[PDB]
Amino acid sequence: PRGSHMEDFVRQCFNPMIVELAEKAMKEYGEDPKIETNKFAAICTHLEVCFMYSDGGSKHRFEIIEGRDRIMAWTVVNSICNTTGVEKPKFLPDLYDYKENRFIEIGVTRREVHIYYLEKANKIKSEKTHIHIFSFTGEEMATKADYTLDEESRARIKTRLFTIRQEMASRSLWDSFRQSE
Ligand SMILES: O=C1NCCc2cccc(c2)OC/C=C\COc2cccc(c2)-c2nc1c(O)c(=O)[nH]2
Ligand SMILES: [Mn+2]
Ligand SMILES: [Mn+2]
Repeated sequence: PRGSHMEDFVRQCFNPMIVELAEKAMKEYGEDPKIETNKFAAICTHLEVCFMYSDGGSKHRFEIIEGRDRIMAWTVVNSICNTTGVEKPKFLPDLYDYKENRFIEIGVTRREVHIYYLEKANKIKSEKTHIHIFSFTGEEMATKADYTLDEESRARIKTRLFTIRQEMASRSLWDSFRQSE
């Protein structure tokens, strides 16, 4: 298969630490970034979005669950649950908001904004965990219209998503990413 050249953009566009974290996360599940480059980009973007989400809070407002070893990412959730008495989610979340004591599941969708929620709410029947979806076009959708974060932080988020979209369109690989889900 040799190289991919889209992974080159993925490496030149994202934080080196984010790239390494996404690479190790994909390799954990028997997937190759060198071939699944659209994946690679999707997991890198999800990682970055979760990171700006955690940064847009206060100081201890968010416990980051995504970007960890599966065993440790579960250990921290078990600790959170035995701490706050919150029922453990059936599926591993993304963040945990201490301020409002809820597991936030960050969704970075590619198709319609409604479809990602229609899938995520159906996946985790645990109605306690919160669900928040961002869009590449610049839209969003949260659970019970409770968007948790501010508005300028979320706006900076969607700005970053549209910047990544424009960068992908510059090198003419945008439809290849939109048609890979
Ligand atoms: O928590 C998560 N965990 C998934 C961890 C992972 C990383 C790499 C490879 C994997 C598993 O195995 C491959 C089979 C399918 C997965 O591929 C995609 C592709 C695009 C987005 C996501 C997953 C996505 N993952 C999560 C989210 O929370 C989320 O919003 N989106
Ligand atoms: Mn996740
Ligand atoms: Mn998620």
